[PDB]
Amino acid sequence: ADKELKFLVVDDFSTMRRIVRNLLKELGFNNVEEAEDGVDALNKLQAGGYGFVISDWDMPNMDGLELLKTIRADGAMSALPVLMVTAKAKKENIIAAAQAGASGYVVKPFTAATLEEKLNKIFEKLGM
Ligand SMILES: [Mn+2]
Repeated sequence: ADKELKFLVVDDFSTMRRIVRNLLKELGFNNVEEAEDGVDALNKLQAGGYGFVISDWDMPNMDGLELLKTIRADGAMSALPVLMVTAKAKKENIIAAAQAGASGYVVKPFTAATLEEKLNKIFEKLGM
């Protein structure tokens, strides 16, 4: 929490976005915006200031893999961390996300304790 980061939480289910935002609040991260799919996420990211993305995978309009690829291709935002979120209903194409440079993976639903452990692993390995 003594880390100043603006998060973007992306999920097409409003209920899950709110859960994740509230978990972040429990961890002391109070600057957290939501987006409902990858297209919406672009509009947020282009406004600037974001430091970490937590993105669902399967979404209407633009999915999380396409979002990840678009971020990684961007000359300013190419290193933005992206934690990919998958659901138990379907195992996603992890090989493609690994190829594209996902920062990590987590299966929803999860608690704040799990999220914290995941975030800290990413902070440590990327050096932020
Ligand atoms: Mn989804």
